Amino acid sequence: DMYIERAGDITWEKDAEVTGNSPRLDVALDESGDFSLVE
Amino acid sequence: GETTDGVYRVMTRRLLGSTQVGVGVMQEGVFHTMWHVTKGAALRSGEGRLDPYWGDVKQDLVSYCGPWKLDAAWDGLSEVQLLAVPPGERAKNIQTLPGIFKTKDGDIGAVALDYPAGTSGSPILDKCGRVIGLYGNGVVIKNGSYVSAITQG
Ligand SMILES: Cc1cnc2c(cnn2CC(=O)O)c1
Repeated sequence: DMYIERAGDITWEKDAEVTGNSPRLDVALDESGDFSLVE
Repeated sequence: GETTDGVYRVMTRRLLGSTQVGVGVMQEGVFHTMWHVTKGAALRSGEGRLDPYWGDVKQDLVSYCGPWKLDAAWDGLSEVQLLAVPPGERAKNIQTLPGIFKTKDGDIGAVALDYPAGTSGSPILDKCGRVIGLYGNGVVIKNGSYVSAITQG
């Protein structure tokens, strides 16, 4: 049986570490909820 | 059980030790997570039990105790924060400018941040602290990096 444990508040953090890029990708979503790359 | 708003870890004791299988959001008395984390199973919170209320494998989302309550959306312009809750590690906010998932049914925001599989269900927030979606369902692109959809109900 699965259980939940509190991990924190949901708040915006001022001056957080900014990382990650912003790619634009063509994707398809199948009936199983799996995303794949369209080529 | 604990019904205070916030971010929570989804744990299991069926495997070796205590393993974190995902994360979710408690808001307005409803627990929100991704379908692939719990597979629609009931959850324990202290001495209480949370029963699934709504779910959909294709959206990859599930809510417990009531209907989906998160309705904020990415505005298409501003930076957002992944409130990442990794297995065995403290909750940490990471800021990013989302990319785009272009589909035949329209566009969806996407966050290019890599975390272990058990971080699935971690909320993505706007500047006002509102949850605009959950992290954890996406794709692995050309050079092995991970890109998650900003999945919202
Ligand atoms: C959050 C997340 C979830 N799944 C991921 C990643 C990266 N690769 N995968 C596939 C998997 O491990 O099954 C990140």
